[PDB]
Amino acid sequence: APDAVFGDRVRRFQEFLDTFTSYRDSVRSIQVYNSNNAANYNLNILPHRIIISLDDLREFDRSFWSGILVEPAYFIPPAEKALTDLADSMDDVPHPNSRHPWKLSFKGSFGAHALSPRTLTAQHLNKLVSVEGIVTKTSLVRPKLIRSVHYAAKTGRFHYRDYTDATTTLTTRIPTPAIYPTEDTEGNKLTTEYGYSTFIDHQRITVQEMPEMAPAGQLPRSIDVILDDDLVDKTKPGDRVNVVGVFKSLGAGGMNQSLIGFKTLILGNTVYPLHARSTGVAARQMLTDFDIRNINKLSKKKDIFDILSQSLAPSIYGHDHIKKAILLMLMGGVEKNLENGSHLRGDINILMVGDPSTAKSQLLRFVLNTASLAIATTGRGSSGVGLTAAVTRRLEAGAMVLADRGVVCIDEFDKMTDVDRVAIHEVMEQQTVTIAKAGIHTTLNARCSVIAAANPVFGQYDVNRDPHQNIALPDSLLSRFDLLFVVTDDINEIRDRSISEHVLRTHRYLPPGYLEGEPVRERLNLSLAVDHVFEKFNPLLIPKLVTIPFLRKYVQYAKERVIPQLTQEAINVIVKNYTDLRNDDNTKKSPITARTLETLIRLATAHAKVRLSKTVNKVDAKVAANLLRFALLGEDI
Amino acid sequence: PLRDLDSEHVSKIVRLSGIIISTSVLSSRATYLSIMCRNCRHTTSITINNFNSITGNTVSLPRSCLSTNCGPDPYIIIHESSKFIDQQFLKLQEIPELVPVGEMPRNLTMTCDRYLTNKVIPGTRVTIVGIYSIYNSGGSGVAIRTPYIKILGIQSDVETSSIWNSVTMFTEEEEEEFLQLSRNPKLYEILTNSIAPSIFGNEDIKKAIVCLLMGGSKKILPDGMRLRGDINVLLLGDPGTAKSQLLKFVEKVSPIAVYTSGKGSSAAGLTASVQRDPMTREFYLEGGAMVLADGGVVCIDEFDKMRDEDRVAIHEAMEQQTISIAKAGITTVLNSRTSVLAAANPIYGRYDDLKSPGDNIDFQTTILSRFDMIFIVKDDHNEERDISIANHVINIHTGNANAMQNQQEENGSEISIEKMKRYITYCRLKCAPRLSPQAAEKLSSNFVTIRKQLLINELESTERSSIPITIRQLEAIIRITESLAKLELSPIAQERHVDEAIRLFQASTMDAASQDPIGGL
Amino acid sequence: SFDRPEIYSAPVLQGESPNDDDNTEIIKSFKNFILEFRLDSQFIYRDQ
Amino acid sequence: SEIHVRISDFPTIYSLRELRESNLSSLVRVTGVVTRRTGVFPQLKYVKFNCLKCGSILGPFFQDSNEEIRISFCTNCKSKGPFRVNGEKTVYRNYQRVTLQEAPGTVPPGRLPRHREVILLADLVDVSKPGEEVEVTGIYKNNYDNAKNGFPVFATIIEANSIKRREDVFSWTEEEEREFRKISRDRGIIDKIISSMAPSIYGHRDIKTAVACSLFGGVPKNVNGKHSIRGDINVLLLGDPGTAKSQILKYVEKTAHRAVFATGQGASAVGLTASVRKDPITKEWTLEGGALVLADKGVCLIDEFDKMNDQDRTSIHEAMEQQSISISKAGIVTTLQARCSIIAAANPNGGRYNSTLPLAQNVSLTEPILSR
Ligand SMILES: Nc1ncnc2c1ncn2[C@@H]1O[C@H](COP(=O)(O)OP(=O)(O)OP(O)(O)=S)[C@@H](O)[C@H]1O
Ligand SMILES: Nc1ncnc2c1ncn2[C@@H]1O[C@H](COP(=O)(O)OP(=O)(O)OP(O)(O)=S)[C@@H](O)[C@H]1O
Ligand SMILES: Nc1ncnc2c1ncn2[C@@H]1O[C@H](COP(=O)(O)OP(=O)(O)O)[C@@H](O)[C@H]1O
Ligand SMILES: [Mg+2]
Ligand SMILES: [Mg+2]
Ligand SMILES: [Mg+2]
Ligand SMILES: [Zn+2]
Ligand SMILES: [Zn+2]
Repeated sequence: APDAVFGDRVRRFQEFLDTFTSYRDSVRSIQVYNSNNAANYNLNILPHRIIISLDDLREFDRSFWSGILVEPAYFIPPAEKALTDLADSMDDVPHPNSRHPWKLSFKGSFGAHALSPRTLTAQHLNKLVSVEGIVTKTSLVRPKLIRSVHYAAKTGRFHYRDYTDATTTLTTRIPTPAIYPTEDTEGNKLTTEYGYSTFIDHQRITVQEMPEMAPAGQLPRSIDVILDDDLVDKTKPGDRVNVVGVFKSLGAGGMNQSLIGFKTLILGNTVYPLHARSTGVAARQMLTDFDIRNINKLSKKKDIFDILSQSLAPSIYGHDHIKKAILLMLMGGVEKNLENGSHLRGDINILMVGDPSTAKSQLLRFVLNTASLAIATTGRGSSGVGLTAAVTRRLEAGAMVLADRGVVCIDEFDKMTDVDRVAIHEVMEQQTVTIAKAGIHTTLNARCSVIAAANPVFGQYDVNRDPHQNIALPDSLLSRFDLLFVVTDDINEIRDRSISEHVLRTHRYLPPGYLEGEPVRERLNLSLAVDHVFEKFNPLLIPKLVTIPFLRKYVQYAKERVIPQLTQEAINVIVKNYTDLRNDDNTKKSPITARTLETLIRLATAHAKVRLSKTVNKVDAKVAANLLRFALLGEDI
Repeated sequence: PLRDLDSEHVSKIVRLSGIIISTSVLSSRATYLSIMCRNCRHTTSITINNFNSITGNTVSLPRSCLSTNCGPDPYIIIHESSKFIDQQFLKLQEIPELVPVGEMPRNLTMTCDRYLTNKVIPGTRVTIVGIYSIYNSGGSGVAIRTPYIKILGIQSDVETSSIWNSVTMFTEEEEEEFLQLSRNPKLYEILTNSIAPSIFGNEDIKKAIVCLLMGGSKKILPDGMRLRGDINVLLLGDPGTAKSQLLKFVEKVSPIAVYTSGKGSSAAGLTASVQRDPMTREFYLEGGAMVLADGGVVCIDEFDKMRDEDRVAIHEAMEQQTISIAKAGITTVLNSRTSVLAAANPIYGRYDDLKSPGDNIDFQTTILSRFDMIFIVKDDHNEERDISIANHVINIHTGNANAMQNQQEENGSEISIEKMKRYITYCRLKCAPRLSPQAAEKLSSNFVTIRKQLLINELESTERSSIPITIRQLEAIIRITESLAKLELSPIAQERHVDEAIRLFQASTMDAASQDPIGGL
Repeated sequence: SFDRPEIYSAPVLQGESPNDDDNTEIIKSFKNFILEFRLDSQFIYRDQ
Repeated sequence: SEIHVRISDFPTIYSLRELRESNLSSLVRVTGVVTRRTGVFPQLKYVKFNCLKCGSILGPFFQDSNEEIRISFCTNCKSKGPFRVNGEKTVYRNYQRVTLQEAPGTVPPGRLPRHREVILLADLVDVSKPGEEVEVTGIYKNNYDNAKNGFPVFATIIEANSIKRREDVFSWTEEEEREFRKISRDRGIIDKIISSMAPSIYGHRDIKTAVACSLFGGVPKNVNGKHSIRGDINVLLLGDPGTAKSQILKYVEKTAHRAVFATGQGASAVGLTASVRKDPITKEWTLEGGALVLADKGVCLIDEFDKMNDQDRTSIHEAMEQQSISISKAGIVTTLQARCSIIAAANPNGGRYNSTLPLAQNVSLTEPILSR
C-alpha cells in the first residue's frame, strides 16, 4: 500500500536530482553506453548505480541528508525509487531487447559516521556508516536465487516464483518462506528452467582494522560486509577498503524461542579500494585535459629526461644517474609475448651496492612512496614464503606476487638467504612463481621490477679490491639486475660542503601552512584508487623541478598510453654498444651476457617512453647505452 | 580474592582484583525493540532498561499475539526502529604471582555493558566491582552452576602506556607551570641534573639523555622524503658503568618508553611481530618493542646480542622510523617513530684501549654509523673516583642522604619524574624548532672540518676508521641542536644551541673516534 | 535448485500367491462380477 | 542454616584398589594423594522457583547431591507451565571435585595407581592442594548418568564427609614471636642458622652461609622512584658431579616460603617463562607466569642452570636485570613482577672444575648472567 511519506521523500529526492544536473548526465551516459554496445553486439555493461555526493545533498536539503545518514532504511529506498523513475523517464530510447531498479552509492564527508571496525559500536546500528579497514576474508561469489522459473509440460506453461531474504531490503518485511515450487497448483510436475531463473551475485567480505591504525599488541576488530550483484569482486584480501553501507542488525539474537546477541553486519552500498604504501592496490589518478596538455608540453622539451631525473629526489644530493635509472624503471620497457608462448621481460631491475649513508634506503623509500604500485621488503625480514607465494589447500600471495605489474623495494639485499635467492632468481627473469607444493601446481604472475640496496662485505667499498670480491653475491643473481650501481662515500671538500649545505637547506624547510615552531602533522595518506606543474621548494640552487604528484601523472600517462616500437636506427647503436661491451676489456663492475643486450633494449624503450615517442630513435639507444656504460664502468661520455 | 569466592557471595556485590586476559568483541543487545505479529499487524514495543548483564536472555519475544489465533511466537522484530547497546565479555584471572605452584590459575567470566565496554585491554591489572551471579551451561556434576560477574564498575590501575593512551591535553595551569619552567635560564642544568641523580659522574651521558628525550624536529619534505627527528644514542662500556641503570631511568622518565634486551623480553618481541589470530587465524601485529613504543623511546640493553631477524628491522626503523612488514598475505609499513637508546658491552669484558672501538665489539662495525652519538664509558681505576663512587653508592644504600638531598634539590634545582615526563610531552607536542641560517653555515663548516681531518687521518694509513663521520652524523648534530632549542621552547635554534651540540658531538663519537688508531691523529 | 524426484514401479515377476482377502483380489472379483454376470443372457450390469 | 558433621577416626581404612560394589552406598575411609582440583562451583541447596505465569517465587525446596529438583504445582495460579529456578533468591553451597590417586609408594609392583573422584561440599572446598597425601572419609556411591562398554557399567564417586591430611606452617604466635625475639639475642646465632641449613649435607659451610643469606635476603630500595636496587641475593652453586648441589636445592624448597623449583632440562613442572597458553581440554586461555613470577616474593631454585634454552636464558636474564617479566602474546601486553631471589645449581663446562682456568670459561653461561 502506498505511503504518503514515501512519496513525499521520493518527490524531494526527485527535486534534488533535478537541481544537480550531474546525476541526469551520469544516468544518461550510463544508459547510452549500455544501449550502444547492446546494439553493437546485438565489452561490458555498466551497472545501474549512481555515486551521490552527500555534501551536495546537505547543501540542497539538510534533513534529507541527515535522514539518509541517520535513518537510511526510510530515506534510501525513496531516493532509489526517485532515481529509477528519473532513469525510466529519460529512457526514451530503450536498450535493445519501475523497471530496471537503480541503486545508490554515497560519497563525501560522513562526520561521526566515518568509522573503523573497532569504533563501530551498537549505537551505530541502522545508520549509514563509512568503515575503513583491511580486507582479510573474501567469500566465494555465490549466486542467490531471486526468481525461479519453472515449466509445466502437461499444460505447457511457464510459472515463476520470487524469493526474498532479510538482507535484500533495508526495511524489515514480514518473512514469507515460500517453498521451491516442485509442482503446479493442480498437481502437474514442474521442471526447473535454468537460464530463465534469476540469480544475483552475492559476496560476504570481512573488513578488519588496518594495521597502520590498529592498536599495537591488541586483537583486531572485524566487521562483515555483504555485496550484491555489482560490488562483488571489487576487492581482494589484503586490500585497504572503505565500505559505505547500512550497519544492519539481523535475526532475533536469541529472543525468538527455537544466539548470545544480535547478528550485525554492513549492507554494502559502496566499495572504494584505497591506496596505501606497500599494499597491493595501485594508484589510479585522474588526468584532466590540462594535465595531459602540460605533460605533452613538457615532453616536447629536449631535456625533459633531466627535468624528470632531478625532480625525483631533490632532497638527495647527486645520485643523478641513479635517479635516471629509477625513472626509467618507473617507465620500464615493453614486455614481449611471442605467439609460441615465450616471454621477454620488459621490467628494469636496479641494484645499489654502497657505503653506509649514501642514501640507498632514502632512494628506496622515495620509490616506495612515489611508485604507482610498490611493496617494501627487507632482507631476511621476508623469506621466500614472504616474498613468493605460500600454501595455506589455498594460496596466499607473497611480496613479489602482490607487486605484480609494480615495484619491489628490497633493502638489505645482501642479508638474504640462498633459499630466498633461488626464488628471486626465478622471479627476476621469467617473471613467474611456480609453487608445485602440497598438490598445488600453480604458476603465479610476478611481473615486477626489483630495486634493491646492499652493503659490501667489509661494510666499506674498498677501491683497491675488485667488485666481485666486494659484492659477495652470486654472479647469476647479479646478471638479472639490469643496472648495478656501486656508490662510494669519497670525502672530497667540494661535495662535502655542497652535500652539507643541501642537507641543511632541506632541514630548513617550512610547509606553506605552518608556523616557525609548529610540529608538522603527518597522516597515513589513504589515497582513493580511482595544481601547478613545477615545484616551489627547490633544495638545489639549475633546471626546473616538477612536483611529485605531477611526476606521477606523467609516469602514468607515459606508462599507459605509450608503447614504443624499436627501430633499425636504434638497433644499430644497440648492437654496436653490446658488441663493444662484450668484447672490450675494461674490468667491468658486472658481467656482460645476452641479458645486457636486453637491458640495452629495455632502457632504450623506457627512454622512448619518457619522451612520449611511439618509436625508439637513435638518441634513446645512445642514452640507454650511456647510462649502462656509466653503470658498468663509471664513464661520463 | 578470586580464590576466596564461596557460594555466600552469589547475587551480591563483590570487589575482586585481578588481571584481564581476554576482551571479546562487542555484541549488540536489544534495549528497546519494536515487534509486529506475523498473521496480524499488531505493533508492540519491548523495553529492556535493566537485566542487560546476563549470559542468557531473560526477556524474550512474546509467545502469543498479545492482541487478545496466530500461532506460537508470532512476533518479528522491526530492526530499523529498534535500539541496541554494546556488551563485552572479559576474562579476569588471579594474578599469576599469587598462584599455587602446581595448580591452574583460576579465571572468571565477566560481562559489561554500555559505558563499561572498551574500558580495559587484556593484560590490564584491574579492580572489578560487580555482582557475583550464576548462569547455567565445571564438567560432570549435579545441580552445579557456572559463576560469573556482572560488572558494575572497572578501576584500572597505572598500566602500560601507548601512542593511543596519550592525553595531549594539558590543564590550563599545567601549561603555565611548564612555560614558567621553560624560561628558567638554568633549564639545561636542572634537566641534566634530573637525569638519574643517583648515577654518578656521567654528565655528558645525561646531556645526551636530555637531548634524546627532547629529540630534533621532524621534516616532511614536499617529495614525501621524511627526515627523522628522533635521536639514537649508543653506550659502549665496561661492565658496572651504569649503562643499564641509565636505560631503566630513561624508561621510567619517558612518557612512552619500552625497556628490552637484544633478544627481547621473556615472551615479548623486539620489532613488529605479525602473528596469526588466536581464534580467527587472521594476521595481526602481536607486538614488539619498536611498535609498542612508537612515539617514544626504546632502551635496548645488550644490543650486541641480537638476532638477524631483528637486525635488519631495527636498522630500517632507526633511519626511516618504519618497519616494512611483508609476509604471505599481509604487507604494511608500520610507523616506528621511536628513539633508540642502546647499551652494549665490549667483546672482551673490559674495553681494550689498544684496539679500535670496532673489532672490540661483537656486532658489525657499520652499525656505529646508524647511532647519532656513541659514548665509550671506560672505567677509570683512579682511587679518588673509587672513594667518591663508594661514598655515593653507600649514601644510596640506607644512608638516606641522596633521597633527602634530592628532595631538597627539587626546590629549584631538580624536577620530579612525573613533572619532567609531562614537560617532555609538552615540549614534544608544542615545539619543533628550525635552524638560523648562520647556525646552519657554522654547522656545515664544522662538519667539513671534521670530515677533512678524517680524510687526512685516513690518507696516510691503510685501513678505514672504525667510527666514520658520515652524512648521517651531520644530520645528527642538527637533531641535537634542534633538541637543545626545543628544551627551552625556543622556536629557533641559535648559535649557543649549535655550540652545545658541537660540544656533545666532540664528547661522544669524536672522543670515541679518538681511541681509533685510524680515527686519531 | 532441483526438482522433485519421481517414484514409479513396473511388474516383472509373480509375487506371493494372490490371497483371497487381498483388496486387489477383491477388486478383481468385483470387476469380474460386473463384466461377466449374466441375467437372461444379458450383461445387465455392464449395460447398466 | 545447618551444622555439618565430620566423622573422624573411622576404623576401616580402605585402598582405592580395594573398593568394590560391596562398599557402595556405605561409608569408606580411603587414603591417597590429591592430583587435580576443579575450582569451586555453586550448587543449588534451597531452590526458589519463579512462576512465569504469575511472577510468583515458590518457597525454598531443599535440593541435595542426588539429582536436580523440579516443581510443577503453583499456588497463586496453579500453573504447571515453564517454572524457572530464581538464581537471585536461590541459596547455593560450595562444590568441588578432587581427583584422589593412590600414593605411588603403596601401589603393589607391576600395578598402575588407581584414582577416584571425591566430591567436597560447602565446607571442605580448597583444603587439599595437589600433591598432598590425605585421608578421605566419605560415602562411596554411584555417579548416575553404559553403551561405550557394552555393559550397564556405572562410574563411582566418594562424597567426602571429612577430609584431613595424614602426615599455617610458617605462621607464628605471640609466644613463638617472643621465643624468636629471645633466641635472636643470643650471640653466635648466625653460625647456628648456618649450621641448621642442610642437616644431611656434609660440610659445604660456605654454601650453607650463602643459602642462609639468600633465604633471609636483603631489602629492596627505591631512592625517589628514580633509582631502584634489588633486595635479593642470587646465589650460584658451581660444582662437580656428586657435590650435593641438588640436595641444597631441595632443602631450600623444604624451608623457604614461596619457593618454586625449576630445571634447565627435565621435569617441566614450571617452565621458567611466562606464556599465554590455550588449555586444550577446558577451551580457555591461561596466562602462566614463569617460575620467576610464581616466586614473586620468594626464591626460585634452578637446577641445571648450565644447560638452558635460549628462551629460558633470556627470561632469567631479563628478570634478574629488571625484576619483571614482559609478555606481549595473544593480545595480552603486560609486565608481571618477578622480584625473586635466584639460587642456581650448575655443572662445570666439561665435567670437572679447572682451577687453572677462570670461572668465566669454566662454565657455559657468560659474563652478563654471572655478574647478576
Ligand atoms: N656511577 C655510578 N653511580 C651509581 N651507581 C652506579 C654507578 N655505576 C654503577 N652503579 C651501580 O652498579 C649496579 C650495576 O650497574 P649496571 O647498571 O648493571 O651496569 P652496566 O654497565 O649496565 O652493566 P652490564 O653492562 O649491563 S653487565 C647498579 O645497581 C648501579 O646502581
Ligand atoms: N657433602 C655431601 N654430604 C652428603 N651427601 C653427599 C655429599 N656430596 C655428595 N653427596 C651425595 O652424593 C649424591 C649426589 O647427588 P646430588 O646431590 O644430586 O649431586 P649433584 O651435584 O646434583 O650431581 P649432578 O652434578 O647433578 S650429576 C647424593 O646421593 C648425595 O647425597
Ligand atoms: N648524498 C646524499 N644526499 C643527501 N642526503 C644524504 C646523502 N647521503 C646520505 N644522506 C642522508 O643520510 C641519511 C641516512 O641515509 P640512508 O638512506 O639511511 O643511508 P643508507 O643508504 O646507507 O642506509 C638520510 O637522512 C639522508 O638524507
Ligand atoms: Mg640502508
Ligand atoms: Mg645491565
Ligand atoms: Mg643434580
Ligand atoms: Zn496476531
Ligand atoms: Zn503461577
